[PDB]
Amino acid sequence: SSGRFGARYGRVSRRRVAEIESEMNEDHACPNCGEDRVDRQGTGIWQCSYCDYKFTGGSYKPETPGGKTVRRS
Amino acid sequence: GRRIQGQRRGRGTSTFRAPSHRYKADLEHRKVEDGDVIAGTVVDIEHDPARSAPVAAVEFEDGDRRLILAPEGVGVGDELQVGVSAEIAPGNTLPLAEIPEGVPVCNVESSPGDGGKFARASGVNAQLLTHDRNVAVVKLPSGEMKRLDPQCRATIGVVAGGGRTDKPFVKAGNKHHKMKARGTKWPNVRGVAMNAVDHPFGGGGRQHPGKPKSISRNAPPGRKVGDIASKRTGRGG
Amino acid sequence: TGAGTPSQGKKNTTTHTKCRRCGEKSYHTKKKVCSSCGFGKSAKRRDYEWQSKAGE
RNA sequence: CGUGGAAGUCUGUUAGAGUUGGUGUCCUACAAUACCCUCUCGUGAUCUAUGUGUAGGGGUGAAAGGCCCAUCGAGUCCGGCA
RNA sequence: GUCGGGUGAGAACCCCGACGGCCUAAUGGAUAAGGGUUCCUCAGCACUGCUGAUCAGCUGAGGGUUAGCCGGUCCUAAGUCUCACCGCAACUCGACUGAGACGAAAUGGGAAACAGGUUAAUAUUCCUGUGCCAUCAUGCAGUGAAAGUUGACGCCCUGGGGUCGAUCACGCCGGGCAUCGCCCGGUCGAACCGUCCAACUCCGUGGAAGCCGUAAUGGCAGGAAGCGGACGAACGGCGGCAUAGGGAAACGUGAUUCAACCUGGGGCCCAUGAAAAGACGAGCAUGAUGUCCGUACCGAGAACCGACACAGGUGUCCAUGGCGGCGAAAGCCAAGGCCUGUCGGGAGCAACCAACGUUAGGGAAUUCGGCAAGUUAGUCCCGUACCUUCGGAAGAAGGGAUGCCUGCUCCGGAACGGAGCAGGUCGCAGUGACUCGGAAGCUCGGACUGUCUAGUAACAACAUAGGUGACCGCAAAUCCGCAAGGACUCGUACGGUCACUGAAUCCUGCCCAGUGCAGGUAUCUGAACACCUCGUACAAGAGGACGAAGGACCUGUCAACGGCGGGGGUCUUAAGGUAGCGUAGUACCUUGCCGCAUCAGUAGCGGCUUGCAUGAAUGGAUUAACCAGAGCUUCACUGUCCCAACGUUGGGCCCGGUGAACUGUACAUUCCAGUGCGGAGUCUGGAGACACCCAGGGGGAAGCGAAGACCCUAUGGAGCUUUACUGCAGGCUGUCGCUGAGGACUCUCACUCCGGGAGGAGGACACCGAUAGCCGGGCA
RNA sequence: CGAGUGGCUUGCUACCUCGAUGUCGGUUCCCUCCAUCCUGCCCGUGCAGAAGCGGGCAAGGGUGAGGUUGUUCGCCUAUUA
RNA sequence: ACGACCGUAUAGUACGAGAGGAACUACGGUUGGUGGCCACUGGUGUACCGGUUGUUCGAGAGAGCACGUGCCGGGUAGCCA
Ligand SMILES: COC(=O)C[C@](O)(CCCC(C)(C)O)C(=O)O[C@@H]1C(OC)=C[C@]23CCCN2CCc2cc4c(cc2[C@H]13)OCO4
Ligand SMILES: [Cl-]
Ligand SMILES: [Cl-]
Ligand SMILES: [Cl-]
Ligand SMILES: [K+]
Ligand SMILES: [Mg+2]
Ligand SMILES: [Mg+2]
Ligand SMILES: [Mg+2]
Ligand SMILES: [Mg+2]
Ligand SMILES: [Mg+2]
Ligand SMILES: [Mg+2]
Ligand SMILES: [Mg+2]
Ligand SMILES: [Mg+2]
Ligand SMILES: [Mg+2]
Ligand SMILES: [Mg+2]
Ligand SMILES: [Mg+2]
Ligand SMILES: [Mg+2]
Ligand SMILES: [Mg+2]
Ligand SMILES: [Mg+2]
Ligand SMILES: [Mg+2]
Ligand SMILES: [Mg+2]
Ligand SMILES: [Mg+2]
Ligand SMILES: [Mg+2]
Ligand SMILES: [Mg+2]
Ligand SMILES: [Mg+2]
Ligand SMILES: [Mg+2]
Ligand SMILES: [Mg+2]
Ligand SMILES: [Mg+2]
Ligand SMILES: [Mg+2]
Ligand SMILES: [Mg+2]
Ligand SMILES: [Mg+2]
Ligand SMILES: [Mg+2]
Ligand SMILES: [Mg+2]
Ligand SMILES: [Mg+2]
Ligand SMILES: [Mg+2]
Ligand SMILES: [Mg+2]
Ligand SMILES: [Mg+2]
Ligand SMILES: [Mg+2]
Ligand SMILES: [Mg+2]
Ligand code: NA
Ligand code: NA
Ligand code: NA
Ligand code: NA
Ligand code: NA
Ligand code: NA
Ligand code: NA
Ligand code: NA
Ligand code: NA
Ligand code: NA
Ligand code: NA
Ligand code: NA
Ligand code: NA
Ligand code: NA
Ligand code: NA
Ligand code: NA
Ligand code: NA
Ligand SMILES: [Sr+2]
Ligand SMILES: [Sr+2]
Ligand SMILES: [Sr+2]
Ligand SMILES: [Sr+2]
Ligand SMILES: [Sr+2]
Ligand SMILES: [Sr+2]
Ligand SMILES: [Sr+2]
Ligand SMILES: [Sr+2]
Ligand SMILES: [Sr+2]
Ligand SMILES: [Sr+2]
Ligand SMILES: [Sr+2]
Ligand SMILES: [Sr+2]
Ligand SMILES: [Sr+2]
Ligand SMILES: [Sr+2]
Ligand SMILES: [Sr+2]
Ligand SMILES: [Sr+2]
Ligand SMILES: [Sr+2]
Ligand SMILES: [Sr+2]
Ligand SMILES: [Sr+2]
Ligand SMILES: [Sr+2]
Ligand SMILES: [Sr+2]
Ligand SMILES: [Sr+2]
Ligand SMILES: [Sr+2]
Ligand SMILES: [Sr+2]
Ligand SMILES: [Sr+2]
Ligand SMILES: [Sr+2]
Ligand SMILES: [Sr+2]
Ligand SMILES: [Sr+2]
Ligand SMILES: [Sr+2]
Ligand SMILES: [Sr+2]
Ligand SMILES: [Sr+2]
Ligand SMILES: [Sr+2]
Ligand SMILES: [Sr+2]
Ligand SMILES: [Sr+2]
Ligand SMILES: [Sr+2]
Ligand SMILES: [Sr+2]
Ligand SMILES: [Sr+2]
Ligand SMILES: [Sr+2]
Ligand SMILES: [Sr+2]
Ligand SMILES: [Sr+2]
Ligand SMILES: [Sr+2]
Ligand SMILES: [Sr+2]
Ligand SMILES: [Sr+2]
Repeated sequence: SSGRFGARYGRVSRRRVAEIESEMNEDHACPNCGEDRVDRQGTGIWQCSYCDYKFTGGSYKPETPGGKTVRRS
Repeated sequence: GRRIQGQRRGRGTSTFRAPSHRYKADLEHRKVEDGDVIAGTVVDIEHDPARSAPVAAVEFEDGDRRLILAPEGVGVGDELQVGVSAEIAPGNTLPLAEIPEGVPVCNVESSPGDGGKFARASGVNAQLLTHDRNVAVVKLPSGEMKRLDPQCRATIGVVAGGGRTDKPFVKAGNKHHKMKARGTKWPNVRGVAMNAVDHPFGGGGRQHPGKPKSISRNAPPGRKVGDIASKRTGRGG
Repeated sequence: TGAGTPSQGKKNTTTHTKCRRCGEKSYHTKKKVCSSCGFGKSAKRRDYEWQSKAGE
C-alpha cells in the first residue's frame, strides 16, 4: 500500500506504513451491532456506516492493547 | 556573541508562540458541589488541534455544552457521569478515593479541583495502586510513583488515540504540518553547524563541539546547551 | 533579485502622512504615531537636546 | 483482466517561482545587479497580494555571519564631537 | 513604414485616405495600490520631449467627478490603541487582568438596481422606463417570537443539473466574391415578479434470503426494488416585464460540447480547515424618509517605485474569439489597440564588431574540460539489459510506421470524438513549418523533494525522515523581563525542552588516566552572621569553636570532549585500532607496483596496499532511486580544430539635427644607445624628422580608473576564542529580615498555592529584601 | 687542480615602485642571440664502403602533430632533414 | 622569395671476402613558405526557379506571415580554397 512513495524512503519507513494502513483500512467489528463496517474518520476518530456510531479508538487501530485492559477491571 | 535560539524563544514572539486562536478547548473537569446528579450524553467526537488526539463533545443535564478529554471507547449516545457517586465505567470522572485499585486512569489532578494535569497525551495512562485515608499512590506514564491527595479527580480509561508514535513521519512535509499546529520553531539547525557568534558549539574548520557537551545545572542561559546536567551519557555500560 | 533598483518597484505603501497636530508628513498611518512631534505617543511635544549642538 | 486515481511522482517557457552555463551582450549601462539563449521547480516543506507581529548587542536566520529600505562580523539619524 | 492630401511662416515624424506592417494572458478590456488634475476645451512653443513639431502627459486660461440600492460607512480576523490597575527614581517606558475603541475600499462577512438614452469631459450617480431594500407613520391582519436555521468555511477525485461562449443543421435579413458557389456579419431584448424542480433527507405502500445501484465506493428483513407522497436548486427553463428598449433589416428554430451558477457521491489528516454583525424564523396596503464621504484621468517599454517620458520592478479579474494541436504550447488570424520598445538621409554598404545562415574532405586532431554549437525529437506498433529497497531501472537500448485521395468497418446517444480496413496516388523529404530526449557505461558525493551566500560560491554545505543521548511529574524542565510579569501552554512524558548523528541494509570494537557532567563521601579543606578567648571603661583588631555548597577523596558515564602509540618476546598517559575501508575529496614519498584502455593516458577504473597522517552516530561500510554536484570511457553529431570562405540583419563609414564624459604641471615629430634613485618623448651622444587631416588595430606614455585588500609598522579599530588579566550578570549554598506557638520534632496565626465557595495543601519553610562562599567567556 | 665567460636557474642584498608598473601556464603576433638540432662548406677518425663518432666555419631558412598533467619542466607515441 | 625532402638514371656500379653498398651529374615529383588568379573541381550565393507543411486573403488562381529564406531541392555572376 506504499506504492505511492515510489523508490523513495527505504524499507522500514514504507513497510511500517504498509502494515499500519493495512490494519486500518481493514474490516473492523462494531461495539453497537456486530457488523464489519467500521472506517476511520480522522486521527483517533472511528465510525460505523451501518448505525452511524462515531467513536474514539487508537490512532490507526480502533482498539489498542491498553484499551482492552480497561475492560478487564 | 548573539543570543542563542533558546533565548529568542522566551521572548514569546510569533514564530515561537502556539496558534492558540486555532485551538478548541481547555479540557478541564466540571465543577460539581456535592451530589453526583450531573451526567451527560456524548453529542460528537472531534479532533483536537492542540494534542493530535480526539476530544468528546458532551451535553450535560443542566444544558452545558463542553468538550471533554476523551478516553478510548467512548462514542455518540454514550452516557458519562461526573461526581462522587459516579459509576466505575470507562469515560467517567470521580475522585481517586472512589476509584478501585488496579484500574487504569487518565486526566489526573495534581491539587483537587484543578481540572486535570497528568496523563493527558495520546494512549497513555496513570495506574492507581495504593489506598489510604491520607494518600493515593498513582503510577504516572513515566514510571514515577506519585503520592497524591485522594480527593483529586481523574477519568477512567486510557487516553484515546493510542499508537500515534508507532507510524513514522516518513517525510519532512508531514512533520511541517504537525509543527505548524504546535508552539515550536522547526526545522532544527545543529549548533555545531552554526558560527561561534551564534552558539557555544559553533565555529571550527570542521563540525564538532567546542568543549564537552555535558553542561552544569548552574550554567547561565546562553551557555546551557547540549546535555543538561547529564547523570550519564551513551548506551553502553 | 537585487536589493537596489528591482526592489524599489514594490514601494507603493503609504506610511508617513500629514500630521493633525504639527503639519509635517511624519504621521505613520500604521503606527498612528508622528515621528516628528510625537502625536499618538505623547501629550508633550517631541523635542530632544541632541537636535542642536551641546552648548546651543 | 478491469475499476480506482494515490504521489514533498514524472514531462511541461500553463500561470507562477527559481537562476546552471555562455565566464555571451552590457560594463561613463536601458539598468548603482540590466539583456538574450540555455537551464531548474511547477499539488506542495508550493507560489502570491494585502493586513499584522518581532528592533539594534537586539530581531530574523532549513546557518551563507545571510537578512533587518542600494547601509550589516553589530542598521540609520542626530548628539557626545572641533 | 510608403504614396498622395490637409493645416501652417515653417512638416520625415500633427491630421485624412490608401497601401504595408506590429501586438493575442497582451501592445486588448476592467481595476487595487500608488500618483494628484496628469482628464476635456481653447490658446501657445520660452521650458520639457534622445532630431523636428503646427503635436503633447509641456506653458497659460477656462471647464469637468452628481448615487437609498457601486464602494466607504457597519461587523468581527491576526493584532493595535485608550482608560483603570500594578511596576519604574521617573516617563512619552513596561507585561497581565478588566472595560472601551480601533483593525478588511482590488481580495473576509454584508439589506436593496436593471435596461436604454445623453456629454467636449460623469454616469448601476444625470435623464427615460421598470424594479428592489430598510426605517418610520397610518390602516387591515397578528398575537405567535424563540427554539432553530442561516451568515459559516480544508485539501484531492468525481457524477448530475445548467447558462454564456464556440461549433454543427436549416430559414430569414445585409455584405462580400465573381469560371466555381462559396465566404463574412446579424438574426437582440435585463433587473424584477410568477412559476417549474434534479440532488439530498424523510414518510406510507411493498416484501427482496439474493437482488437493487454506481464513473467509483456501495445498499438491504434494523426492510432492497417498484409505487405514491412530504421537504426541496440554479446567476437555469418557462410566462410576464415588452404595441419597454435596441436594430438599416431580419428582428430564427433545433442540436452538441458546456465557463459561470446549482446540487450530490467518494477519499485524505501524528495537518481538522475564522469570527462577529446581520438575515431567516415572522403577513399585507398606502405614504414619508434614506443624510455624510469617495466618484475626473493613468494604472505603465511616458501618469506608480526606481534622480529620467529608465529594456528594471509592480496585485487582481477577462483561462471559452477562429485554425491548429494533448494543450491556457508553437505558428497564423479576428475583436480591440498600435506604427511612440520614437531621430533621420546616403554608400552592393570596405576593415573591424554584435547577432546569425551555409560550408567540401576529415570528425574533438580543438580545449583544463566538447566550453560554444550541433545531434536526438511529436505519435503508434514491436522490443527492452545490469542492478533493485520489487516501487523502480524504463521513453533503457534497438527496430518499424507516419502525407494526400476514394470507399468503408468498429466503439459510443452523439460530437465539427476516438480506434482501425481496402484501393488509388505525389515528393529528396509526410511530427514536411512549427512544436519536438541525443544515447550508453564506470567512479566520487549527498539517500530522496526541499534550503542558501538579495549583488562573483546552488555545492559535497543547511534541512529532512530515521537513529541516539540528555533534562523535567507541571508550584516541573527550558527560556524572556529591572520589576509588575511573560513564552512554552486551550500543552502534561505516545509530552516538550536541550543537544548529536543524518533514508533504508549490515554494523557500531577497546579506553573513565586528563577534561566535562553526575552521584557519594569516614576523614581533610571550606565565607559571613551568631557564639566563646584575648584586646579596647567602648571600638578598631588578633585567635578559637562550628561548618553550607564547593574542593580534596571514591564511584558512575564515551551515540561526553576525546584517545586507540613507542619499544621488546612492557613504557608513556587509560586503552593500543576490532568490522570494515584503504595511494582515498584522507597517501608525503608519487606519475607507488600490476592490470584494463590508447599509437601514446601525471587522467579514469580494477587489484595490491606496510594507511607520511583510514576507521566505526568526531559514525564505519554499502547502496536501488534522485541530481543545472566532481572525474573518466564509448556510439552518434558537428566549423571546437585542420583552415578558413561566402552570405544575412544591426552598427561601423559619409551627410542634416541633437550633443555629453573620462582626462589635462609644463613642454612635446620621435628612434637607437648611454646616463640618471639601478624601468627617460624632455639629460648626453648620435640617428631620423616639411605641416595638417582621415580610417585602423591598441606597442609605449612603467596609459586612465581606486591615498595597495598582500607584507610590515602604529604602546590603531573591530568581530571571535580560551584553563590571558580584571570584572559583571546568572545558578547553587549559608546567614539576617519577613518570622509565630509548643540537634531533632510538633503546631498554626503570618506568608504561598489549589478551590467559585465552603474549604483543602503547604507553613514559619518557600517567595521577596540583604549579605557571604562556590561555579560562572553567558556578557563587558 | 687551476683560470674564466654568461646573466637562462637558485641564492644573497634591500637601490627603485606600496596616493597599485595586474602574478603562473597557455595562446596570438613581431624582432633578436649563438653556446648550431637540421640544412651548406669543411678537418680528424679506432676514415674500405654504408652508417657513425668528434671537431671547425656558419644564424639564410627550418625546427612540425599528438596521449597524461593547469602545469613550466618532464614522461610517452607515431611521423621528420 | 625562396627553404627542404623523396624518387629514377648513375647502379646493384665504385668500395668490400661477403654481408652490405655510395658519389658527380641529369631528371621527375612532394613538402613548407611566398605572390597572383577563378578556365577546371569545391564552398557560398536570405539573386533566382521549383517542391512542400501551418495559417490568413471564400475556393481556384495568385499571394502575406512562420527572424530577419518556414522548411526542403537545385543554383548564375562575384567573392573565394
Ligand atoms: C600578491 O600579488 C598581488 O597582490 C597582485 C596585485 O594585487 C594585482 C593588483 C592589480 C590591480 C588591482 C592594481 O589592477 C598587486 O598589487 O600586485 C602589485 C602591482 O599592482 C600594481 C604591481 C606589482 C608592483 C611591482 C610589479 N608588480 C606587478 C604585479 C604584481 C604581481 C605579483 C605580486 C606583486 C605585484 C605588484 O606578487 C607576486 O605576484
Ligand atoms: Cl513531534
Ligand atoms: Cl469605489
Ligand atoms: Cl455519484
Ligand atoms: K608597488
Ligand atoms: Mg486543559
Ligand atoms: Mg522521534
Ligand atoms: Mg508556527
Ligand atoms: Mg538539523
Ligand atoms: Mg558556516
Ligand atoms: Mg566561515
Ligand atoms: Mg560564543
Ligand atoms: Mg560530520
Ligand atoms: Mg561531527
Ligand atoms: Mg507580509
Ligand atoms: Mg491643440
Ligand atoms: Mg471615461
Ligand atoms: Mg519612452
Ligand atoms: Mg565540413
Ligand atoms: Mg593540444
Ligand atoms: Mg553545451
Ligand atoms: Mg455505433
Ligand atoms: Mg579520486
Ligand atoms: Mg542533496
Ligand atoms: Mg550570489
Ligand atoms: Mg542548484
Ligand atoms: Mg533527528
Ligand atoms: Mg527523535
Ligand atoms: Mg550533511
Ligand atoms: Mg588509482
Ligand atoms: Mg564509539
Ligand atoms: Mg595606502
Ligand atoms: Mg591580512
Ligand atoms: Mg582589539
Ligand atoms: Mg493564582
Ligand atoms: Mg571577551
Ligand atoms: Mg600597464
Ligand atoms: Mg661558433
Ligand atoms: Mg635571422
Ligand atoms: Na488494482
Ligand atoms: Na537566467
Ligand atoms: Na533541485
Ligand atoms: Na547595534
Ligand atoms: Na518622432
Ligand atoms: Na426563475
Ligand atoms: Na480551441
Ligand atoms: Na519537487
Ligand atoms: Na577519562
Ligand atoms: Na582517529
Ligand atoms: Na559558422
Ligand atoms: Na597603445
Ligand atoms: Na571585525
Ligand atoms: Na661571470
Ligand atoms: Na601568460
Ligand atoms: Na641559421
Ligand atoms: Na604535453
Ligand atoms: Sr482553572
Ligand atoms: Sr489545566
Ligand atoms: Sr565548534
Ligand atoms: Sr559500548
Ligand atoms: Sr508591498
Ligand atoms: Sr502609544
Ligand atoms: Sr524634551
Ligand atoms: Sr511535481
Ligand atoms: Sr562561471
Ligand atoms: Sr546591448
Ligand atoms: Sr555587471
Ligand atoms: Sr550563445
Ligand atoms: Sr517539471
Ligand atoms: Sr560629531
Ligand atoms: Sr486599463
Ligand atoms: Sr519656433
Ligand atoms: Sr491628452
Ligand atoms: Sr470598524
Ligand atoms: Sr468585500
Ligand atoms: Sr455535464
Ligand atoms: Sr471611471
Ligand atoms: Sr512592465
Ligand atoms: Sr531582473
Ligand atoms: Sr485588427
Ligand atoms: Sr521625438
Ligand atoms: Sr544552400
Ligand atoms: Sr577529447
Ligand atoms: Sr586532447
Ligand atoms: Sr525510433
Ligand atoms: Sr534568494
Ligand atoms: Sr544509516
Ligand atoms: Sr572521569
Ligand atoms: Sr589492521
Ligand atoms: Sr578605435
Ligand atoms: Sr582600499
Ligand atoms: Sr659567432
Ligand atoms: Sr650539420
Ligand atoms: Sr618557470
Ligand atoms: Sr617533474
Ligand atoms: Sr638512388
Ligand atoms: Sr643485396
Ligand atoms: Sr520573411
Ligand atoms: Sr526537422
